[PDB]
Amino acid sequence: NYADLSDTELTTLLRRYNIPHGPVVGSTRRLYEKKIFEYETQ
Amino acid sequence: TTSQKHRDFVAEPMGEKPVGSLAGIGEVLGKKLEERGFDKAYVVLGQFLVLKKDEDLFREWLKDTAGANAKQSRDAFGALREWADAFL
Amino acid sequence: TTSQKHRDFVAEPMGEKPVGSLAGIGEVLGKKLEERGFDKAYVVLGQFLVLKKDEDLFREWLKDTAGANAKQSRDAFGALREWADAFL
Repeated sequence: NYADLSDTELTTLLRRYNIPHGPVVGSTRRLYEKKIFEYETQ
Repeated sequence: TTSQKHRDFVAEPMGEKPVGSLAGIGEVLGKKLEERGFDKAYVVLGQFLVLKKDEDLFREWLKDTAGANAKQSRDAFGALREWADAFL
Repeated sequence: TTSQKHRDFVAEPMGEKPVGSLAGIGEVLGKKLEERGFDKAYVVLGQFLVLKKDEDLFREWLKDTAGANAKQSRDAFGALREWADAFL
């Protein structure tokens, strides 16, 4: 459940995984959570 | 009518143009973007900018938000990229 | 000065200007914005546009996410609003 992650913590996971990204904002949160999930499970 | 839409989009500041003004954003995609709250082309430009003009992020976001296929997303991205190189 | 930063920002396309060129974005705010991925002024412009240029929404977002105070968020909001009025 990525909802417990703050925007900073979500940004840190994207950086850790070297997943190209910009800011985590209301319009990008869903995208980055989906990308993190797909990368972790595949 | 993709090349006509692209040419007209990149020629001038977008102001209050609707999302359907973007190359690649046909009737199905435009209606879906407006239903999701991306009701003007500048709102989609905003999304392209918060995604740091990243093609892969933008195209992935558009496919997830409005169901765009590869061709539609490539065209919408190209129009926003060429517009931003000129006016931004 | 704040007036000079605002005047310089709204005078021309922002292109690749850093986030610190935005009026109201000093060393502290600029560093927090850079940590969030807002390296360039255009990334902040993107969020302003996704928020449909709404002052209350943009200012609440900047205050909560980057630690901006009322004056700083007003100065940054004002620079982006007047820039979009001139160029978008």
